[PDB]
Amino acid sequence: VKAAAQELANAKEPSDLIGPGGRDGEVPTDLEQATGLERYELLSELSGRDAFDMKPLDASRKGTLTDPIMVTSLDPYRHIGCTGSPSGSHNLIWMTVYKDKLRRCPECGSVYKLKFMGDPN
Amino acid sequence: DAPSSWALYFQDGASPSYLGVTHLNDYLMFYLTFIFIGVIYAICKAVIEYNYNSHPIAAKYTTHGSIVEFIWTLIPALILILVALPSFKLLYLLDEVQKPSMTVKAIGRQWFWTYELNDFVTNENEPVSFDSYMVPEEDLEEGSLRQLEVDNRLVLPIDTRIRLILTSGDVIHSWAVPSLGIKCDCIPGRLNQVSLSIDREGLFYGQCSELCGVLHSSMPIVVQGVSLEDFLAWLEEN
Amino acid sequence: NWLEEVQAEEEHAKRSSEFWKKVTYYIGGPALILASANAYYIYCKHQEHAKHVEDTDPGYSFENLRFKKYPWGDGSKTLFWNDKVNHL
Amino acid sequence: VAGLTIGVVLFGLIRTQAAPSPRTMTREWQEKSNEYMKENKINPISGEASEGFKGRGQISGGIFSPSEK
Amino acid sequence: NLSTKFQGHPYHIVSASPWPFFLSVVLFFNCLAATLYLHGYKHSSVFFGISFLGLLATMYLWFRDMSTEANIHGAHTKAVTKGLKIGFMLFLISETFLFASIFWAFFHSSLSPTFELGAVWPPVGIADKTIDPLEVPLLNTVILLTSGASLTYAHYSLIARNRENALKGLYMTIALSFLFLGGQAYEYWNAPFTISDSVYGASFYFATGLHGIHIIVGTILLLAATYNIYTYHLTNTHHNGFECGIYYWHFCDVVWLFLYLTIYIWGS
Amino acid sequence: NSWWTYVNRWIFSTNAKDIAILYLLFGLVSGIIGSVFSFIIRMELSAPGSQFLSGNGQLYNVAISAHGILMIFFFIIPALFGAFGNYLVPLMIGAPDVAYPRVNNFTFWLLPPALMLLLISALTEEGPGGGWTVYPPLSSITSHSGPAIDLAILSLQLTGISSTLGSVNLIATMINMRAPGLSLYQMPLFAWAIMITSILLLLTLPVLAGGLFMLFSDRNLNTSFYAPEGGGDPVLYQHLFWFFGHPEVYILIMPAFGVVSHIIPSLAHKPIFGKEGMLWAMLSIALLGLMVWSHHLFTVGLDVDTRAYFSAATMVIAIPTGIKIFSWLATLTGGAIQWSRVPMLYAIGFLILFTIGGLTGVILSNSVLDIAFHDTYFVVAHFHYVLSMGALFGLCGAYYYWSPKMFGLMYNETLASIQFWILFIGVNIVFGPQHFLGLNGMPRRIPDYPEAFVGWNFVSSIGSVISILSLFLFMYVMYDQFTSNRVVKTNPYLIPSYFDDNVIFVNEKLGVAQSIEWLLHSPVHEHAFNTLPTKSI
Amino acid sequence: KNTIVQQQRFLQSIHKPTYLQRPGSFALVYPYYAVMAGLGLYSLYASGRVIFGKKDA
Amino acid sequence: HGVSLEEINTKYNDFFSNVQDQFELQRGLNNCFAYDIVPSSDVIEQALRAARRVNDFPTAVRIFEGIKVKLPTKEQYQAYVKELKPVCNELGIVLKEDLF
Amino acid sequence: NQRALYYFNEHKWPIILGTWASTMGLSLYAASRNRYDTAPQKLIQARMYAQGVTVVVLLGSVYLSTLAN
Amino acid sequence: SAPKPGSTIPFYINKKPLPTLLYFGTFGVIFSIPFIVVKYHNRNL
Ligand code: HEA
Ligand code: HEA
Ligand SMILES: CCCCCCCCCCCCCCCC(=O)OC[C@H](COP(=O)(O)OCCN)OC(=O)CCCCCCCCCCCCCCC
Ligand SMILES: CCCCCCCCCCCCCCCC(=O)OC[C@H](COP(=O)(O)OCCN)OC(=O)CCCCCCCCCCCCCCC
Ligand SMILES: CCCCCCCCCCCCCCCC(=O)OC[C@H](COP(=O)(O)OCCN)OC(=O)CCCCCCCCCCCCCCC
Ligand SMILES: CCCCCCCCCCCCCCCC(=O)OC[C@H](COP(=O)(O)OCCN)OC(=O)CCCCCCCCCCCCCCC
Ligand code: CUA
Ligand SMILES: [Ca+2]
Ligand SMILES: [Mg+2]
Ligand SMILES: [Zn+2]
Repeated sequence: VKAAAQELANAKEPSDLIGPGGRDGEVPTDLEQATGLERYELLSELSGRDAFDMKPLDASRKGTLTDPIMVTSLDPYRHIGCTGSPSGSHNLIWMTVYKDKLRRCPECGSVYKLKFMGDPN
Repeated sequence: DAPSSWALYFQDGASPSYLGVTHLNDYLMFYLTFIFIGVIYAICKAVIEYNYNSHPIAAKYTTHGSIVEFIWTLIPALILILVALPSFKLLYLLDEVQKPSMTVKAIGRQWFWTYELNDFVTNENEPVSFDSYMVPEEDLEEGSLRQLEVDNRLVLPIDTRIRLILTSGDVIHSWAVPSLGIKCDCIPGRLNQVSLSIDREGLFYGQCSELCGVLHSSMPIVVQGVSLEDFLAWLEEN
Repeated sequence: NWLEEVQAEEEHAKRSSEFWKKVTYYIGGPALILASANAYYIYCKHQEHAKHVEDTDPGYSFENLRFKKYPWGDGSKTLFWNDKVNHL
Repeated sequence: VAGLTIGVVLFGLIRTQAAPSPRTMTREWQEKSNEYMKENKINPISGEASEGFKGRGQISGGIFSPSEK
Repeated sequence: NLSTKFQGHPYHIVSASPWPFFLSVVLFFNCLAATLYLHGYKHSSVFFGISFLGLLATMYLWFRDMSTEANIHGAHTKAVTKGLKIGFMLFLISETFLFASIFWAFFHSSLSPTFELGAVWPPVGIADKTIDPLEVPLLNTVILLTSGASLTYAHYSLIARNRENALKGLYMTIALSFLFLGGQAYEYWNAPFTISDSVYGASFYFATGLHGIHIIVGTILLLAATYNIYTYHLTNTHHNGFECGIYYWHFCDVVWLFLYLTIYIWGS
Repeated sequence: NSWWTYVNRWIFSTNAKDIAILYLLFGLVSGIIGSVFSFIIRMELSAPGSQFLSGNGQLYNVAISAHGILMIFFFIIPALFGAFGNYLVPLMIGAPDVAYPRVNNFTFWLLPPALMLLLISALTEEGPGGGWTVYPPLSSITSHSGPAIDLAILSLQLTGISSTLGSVNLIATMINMRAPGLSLYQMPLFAWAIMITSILLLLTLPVLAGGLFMLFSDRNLNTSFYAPEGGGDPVLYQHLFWFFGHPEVYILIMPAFGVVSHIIPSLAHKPIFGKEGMLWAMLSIALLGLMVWSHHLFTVGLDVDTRAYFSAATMVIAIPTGIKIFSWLATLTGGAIQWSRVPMLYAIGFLILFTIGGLTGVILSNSVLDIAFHDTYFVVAHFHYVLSMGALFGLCGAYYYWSPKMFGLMYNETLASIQFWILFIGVNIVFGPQHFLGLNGMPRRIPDYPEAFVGWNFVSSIGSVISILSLFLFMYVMYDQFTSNRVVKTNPYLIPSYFDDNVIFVNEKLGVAQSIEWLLHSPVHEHAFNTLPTKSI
Repeated sequence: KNTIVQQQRFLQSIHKPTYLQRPGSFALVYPYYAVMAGLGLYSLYASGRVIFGKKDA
Repeated sequence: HGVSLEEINTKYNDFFSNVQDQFELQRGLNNCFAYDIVPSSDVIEQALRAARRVNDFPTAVRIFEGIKVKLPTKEQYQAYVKELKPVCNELGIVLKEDLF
Repeated sequence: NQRALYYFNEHKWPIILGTWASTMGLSLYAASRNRYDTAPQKLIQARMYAQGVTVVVLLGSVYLSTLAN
Repeated sequence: SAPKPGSTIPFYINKKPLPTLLYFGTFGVIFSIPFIVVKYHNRNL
């Protein structure tokens, strides 16, 4: 776990993600005989974080200009959807949020500010 | 009895089941014309007046059915029961069997129809049988009807009820006559039992419906009623 | 953490594997050998052959239908044709 | 309107290249059959043997039943 | 930033793959060859063989490439393998509903026999030539039941991280399946009636053929799986094929027990 | 060298976008051949007697059978069921690609050899003669001698197994690749419908596979499966065939239901009335459309109790469909309507034709009533006025509604509207007189007819001619749209509300749509949905 | 003996498509493609003979 | 169900009592004109005051245009304009029919 | 009882279907109560129990079927 | 690779003067196939 977390932190290129390999005469285990994106997924899930973002947003904290609801965005365009007040407030409409601009809800008035956890290029 | 030109109704016929079928059809048409014209008018009026140039504001905030969906469930279902019941008692009247009198056989192999009346087997030992054939176009009698005549025409007496036997020994055929409203499938191997009753004394027309190869359209069926003395003379003639 | 759960799962799997080995080498074998012995008895009882019967209502009018020639050989032979159990 | 008239005209133009019609499509035979099935009470209720019967019955009329050439 | 070099979705990306188009082409070849051989046209022997070898080559290469991609690139994420399992389950449900057709065919042909059959579903004169309930097929059924028990034992031992026990169980299962196939061939040779003999023989033969081909598919799956196990390409959690084969074999055994209940008890 | 790139982008490509276009093109090239076949068969029956032919009845049987089979299995199913689903379902579910790309690529290419072999079979000395529903004794080696109908059987088999293989990946894709926060209940109606059709088709078609194979084996292995002397009962064949045929038309028409329920709101700017009730009624229809199959065997001669059981339940199908039509009628009123839009025109014209066709279908669902119309032109009128008015209209509306998303071009509104009007008038005057022709008591599938029927056939022929001009205009408009370089914005069907400023709307309102597909650029990217869209949980 | 890691690292270094990543795969497809082309050429004549009623003798 | 007829009237008057953003004003004004509820005198007057506050002219004339469109007959519109004329003359509002 | 056995062996199919359903239900109820036992594994164990019971009742029925006096 | 589609997926290049004849000829032959089909069945007659 902690050693695996250190291994995850210590990496340079995707070519370096490898498995040590099992021992002949016995069935190996995924902790030593994994390769490719499956290895990345398992290390990410054991490290405690998420490989990709799969967190559905919350309908509370109605949007305000000073404090907009934050949305994880690996991309400058991060399409989302708004229900507004806690589930059942209004129909679900889709929105797109550009780079660091605010998208306000046309029924509730909720702004979703955007960030970017990655270099643009 | 026979097709006309530019026809709109079905035809004028004579059969106890045919009148009931026409009555049921009239009631069912009376039922459906209502709904058809209603839906047509609703579709026309909900659009002809609510175009964008006249209704720029849309009441987008009504998407709940309080008491309307229930009536949608009930009223057409009420109409469904109202139409189902008469058809049900008509069918439960038709499924019974009256007192048998005599039978005919309608075996037909391919592009011709054979009829048998073997009820009257007696010391003469001469059962009556023949084959009805498509009359050629050239040899049609002056004033005849093309595609609807046969040479050896079938003969059944009037006001006498016959428990017709339907059978085939080849690809499946059908035995249809719109005036009498009686039909069944000439399914090989198995015999189909159907009844019949003619009220008038007239020539009736019909043909098969289920395709049986290249000449599926070359076996017309003609059955005409006869009086008792004419029937007896016809029977003693052969 | 992972050690306790993996040990428990492996222990349960090993116990089930031992139980299933006992199942496959305790009851399945006797049933198989008993069935084999009974099958051999039935097979050896009826070694009288006499599988050539004719003239006792032959054919029955729905045997060996020939509407399209059989592809194998001349056209009157089947893939599993036998000279003792298949006749005409 | 133009599409409808083009379709009608084209169908009419490609119509004449068909096989000759059966010999029974003549006014004479149509009227002979009309007077024929009346005798055998074929549909006398409100059809081919009605009491008055000003209507046609078994005549299509128009081009379908032309005069004998 | 390691995630920057990576994508944002755990689903695999494939390209090229000329296998589907040429597989369609070779299937068309096989269909044309079979249609020609049905009517006994000349030069119809080598055509069918060549088409079948082409089909064998194409789907064998497809399977090899798919297994390779599932091995090196490691696209066998949890969602992907879950979806694969649901797809396999959907396929076996489709197989059940396919077999239901022949089941209803036998039921209709049996419950209401024609009037030339002597008012009995067992044909007159052939009824005494039917298959007795207690003979070699019963031995084959008990062999299949013991084979399933041994396969379950091997699977549980493999769960217990055991090579020898699971491998021996798989070897016993393969040998038992091979002897079952030999016994089925022997029963086929000693068939009292041909498929063309009445509807009883036709329905029996149609019912047995589908089970035979499904069991052949199971045997090829088992030998392939033991090939991967020997090649050292299977791990504890990278074992979707093992569970798929186990579920399929239990499904086919249930279908076989239903067939044994109906055809060899009700019809005899 | 772009040739390698050409064939890798088209043949050795497994992207969903690059395949649905080929689905549409294959559907089009099948539909043209089918329409010409229909035109020739309708021109044959313009007047009584042999006409343009030497009385060749077998040729007419080949023509009708080919038209039916190719237009029911090569025009509508492959170009509607999976053509607009594989392209669009990943967009609405929140996934970048289908579950199994390789099977998606494989399913498409099983169809071209099917078309070639079907054409070869029809080009034999005799050709198929059993019609769309071929029957064993007629198909028996006694009637046909040659490789004519065996290839048709094989084509049906392989097309069915391909369609089943083309529907296994879709269900997994829309059951496991759902967006984070997208409950299955909250799924859009179109994908709901398409999943229902997928499950119904996969559940039913195997039965056809087995039955068709066992029936075909009669010609080669001389099996007694259906021989009258061999103990076989053809009523079993009819039951097997109509356990499939009855739900096939529903699974073909449900995509039309979904596309209409999608076209109405966006061009009406009003949410769909009663989504949950509509989808639950459609689920009731889907479950209901299986236990009723013997309405096609009303005059065969089955027992009274079975006839009553399977005729009473025929009526209950109407209630959910009437509820759906009433819901759409309620949705239309109140909200704004842009009646001049071509998709709106097709959606509006769909409803009246579908409801009159449904009334005709409920006419002949009684054993007491079917005896006067079984295997006559009335059933032809019913099933044609339902099929070509619902499925064809839905396909045309879907094309005219999602074409910018497929390619990124604009069509000509004037020519499209003219084509719609011409086609509507032609198809209304084509199947109109056939109602009277079947009401008189005259059967179907007859190249010759008694003389007292000429007028209605003459009235039908002109409309049949008109439909060909409609097809020509559609071809011209498709070509013009393809080579007009008319640009299209991100969401062409989004307009400012009654209180949106011309400067506020342009800068603080763009990029909003009722569905996901309108959020992306009209020519969609190869790799969309890099991150999963997350809604309110 | 467990060479799967070594061969994995050896084969991940190439950018070829997965159906040509393993060396020696190309030699099993080119004659395969030639045989498929020959099969198509023969089947063309076979179908042409089938449609045109005749048999060689 | 949810809000009744008059409750939404009072709620929207309270909301329009304090609006400082053009976008929010337009949003609430759109959402008000969908309940078949013609605004009362206080509601329209407060909407006009809000439009004056957020410094947007065309919204004011759009109010009267939309009210004229929504109202069923000419008599109700004439009564509304008669009872609201002073306001429009106080805030310098020019009607559409007199604008051009 | 000399009469209960007659009905017990008269209708083998209905009673065998009933006992199969009883075994299926009982095995599902008993097996689906543990932690280290997924649903497919418990279903497989239940089906194995059903197969064994079916085999033993088949042998018993074919043994008792000889009493056809 | 991050290319931007030019909103052109026609499966084959299209332009005014030359390709029109090819498109129309393909349409005509695929329209007129049924003709040769109906002629084939009445060749030896
Ligand atoms: C294309 C799709 C489609 C659809 C949607 C339908 C819809 C229906 N069809 Fe039809 N049908 C076919 C396709 C279709 N059919 C085909 C292809 C055939 C011929 C098969 C062949 O021979 O190959 C056929 C044939 C066919 C027959 C065979 C007749 C014969 O040949 O002997 C029957 C008989 O019951 C039937 C019944 C119905 C019924 C009850 C409906 C119902 O779904 C209709 C329900 C709809 C409504 C009724 C309208 C809306 C309802 C309301 C407004 C509620 C209020 C209404 C009332 C109270 C009146 N169909
Ligand atoms: C898929 C369903 C379908 C469709 C669409 C059609 C379309 C048509 N059918 Fe057919 N038909 C059947 C299904 C269908 N049919 C079936 C099952 C049978 C029975 C077969 C049997 O008996 O064996 C049959 C049989 C049949 C007969 C039987 C012959 C006889 O009994 O005498 C006749 C004759 O009138 C006929 C006519 C027509 C006509 C005129 C059209 C159309 O011309 C009506 C108008 C439609 C168009 C002209 C096409 C429009 C197309 C487009 C504009 C292109 C769009 C393309 C895309 C964008 C991809 N059909
Ligand atoms: C490509 C897929 C083809 C196989 C499909 C399998 C489907 C299983 C269900 C179908 C039942 C099959 C039973 C027949 C087995 C048998 O051997 O039939 C029995 C006969 C001989 O037996 P006998 O009379 O000696 O028995 C009595 C013993 N004394 O042999 C045959 O006729 C050989 C041909 C049978 C077909 C199997 C091989 C197929 C090759 C051609 C492919 C045809 C493709 C058709 C179009 C796609
Ligand atoms: C006539 C009628 C014919 C009908 C034919 C039906 C065939 C469809 C049967 C569906 C089974 C699909 C396999 C499981 C799906 C799956 O799960 O695929 C996902 C798994 C991944 O699992 P993994 O990550 O653990 O291993 C990753 C390995 N790299 O792939 C597998 O490794 C399959 C495991 C065994 C397969 C080896 C090859 C066996 C070939 C059998 C067929 C041979 C040809 C037979 C004749 C065509
Ligand atoms: C209709 C009834 C007939 C029987 C049904 C079976 C049809 C043929 C078998 C097709 C596989 C079914 C799905 C398996 C699960 C699956 O999905 O396997 C997985 C793959 C696709 O998924 P993937 O690799 O992208 O997954 C991603 C992995 N993570 O499958 C295949 O590559 C299929 C292999 C190609 C075979 C196609 C040719 C079919 C021949 C048909 C003729 C033989 C039968 C003749 C019958 C008379
Ligand atoms: C076969 C034909 C037989 C017909 C028999 C049916 C008779 C009953 C049907 C009438 C019930 C609905 C009326 C509304 C009553 C009401 O006032 O409902 C209340 C709501 C008022 O709005 P609200 O909810 O926001 O109020 C909020 C309260 N605070 O109305 C509506 O929203 C109507 C919106 C949908 C209705 C549109 C109707 C479209 C056509 C319907 C069917 C047409 C039939 C055509 C054939 C005749
Ligand atoms: Cu006789 Cu059809
Ligand atoms: Ca004609
Ligand atoms: Mg019929
Ligand atoms: Zn909101």
